[PDB]
Amino acid sequence: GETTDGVYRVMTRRLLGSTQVGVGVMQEGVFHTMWHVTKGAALRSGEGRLDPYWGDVKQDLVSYCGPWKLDAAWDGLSEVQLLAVPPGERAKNIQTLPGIFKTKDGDIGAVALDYPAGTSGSPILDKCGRVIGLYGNGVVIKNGSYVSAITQGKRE
Amino acid sequence: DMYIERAGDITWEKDAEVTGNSPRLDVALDESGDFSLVE
Ligand SMILES: O=C(Nc1ccc2c(c1)CNC2)c1cc(Cl)ccc1-n1ccnc1
Repeated sequence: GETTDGVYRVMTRRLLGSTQVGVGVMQEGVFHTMWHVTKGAALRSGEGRLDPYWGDVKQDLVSYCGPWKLDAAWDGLSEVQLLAVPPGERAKNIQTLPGIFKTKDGDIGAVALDYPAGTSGSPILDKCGRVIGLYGNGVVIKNGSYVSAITQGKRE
Repeated sequence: DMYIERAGDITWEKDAEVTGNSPRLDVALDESGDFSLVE
């Protein structure tokens, strides 16, 4: 069905009404989302079907129709935009300066914006509009708010 | 059965709402892809 580049909502009719479980990026004929959104299940796009191609539970990422295409990286200095797509609400860009997740295997950029779980998979962008990662996997801080990593896959 | 619906273009928007802080957090990532705080 629709394969035009852009941001899309991931919906399900299995629960009550139509519920938004996540978000994803269509780029170069490949649909990119977080693993926890679909759990690797097939997706529908109108009459067409999207089948999983690559995925990893630890990275929390999954690609459909082809390999992961997103390879822009946060420069470690500039503000970024979360192109937030919340359930039942219009897509909206939010500009923020990312924090840092310090891990035993290196540092990762992190965005401190609190959105509903159904916003998981919303792309994070650089000043050129390139997707530097997806929002939706992170930690719940002492306050109760969510701080998400800037999760980026690898382009083979 | 899951389905997708278009929500917009991927573009940087000048004069967008600037918010959010930049915390430095010590975290650990387990095999199930779940982050946790290290204190
Ligand atoms: O649940 C969320 N994210 C998630 C879920 C399941 C899994 C993972 C991440 C990675 N391994 C499996 C979540 C996402 C957002 Cl955007 C805001 C809050 C969230 N949240 C986490 C706790 N309570 C709420």
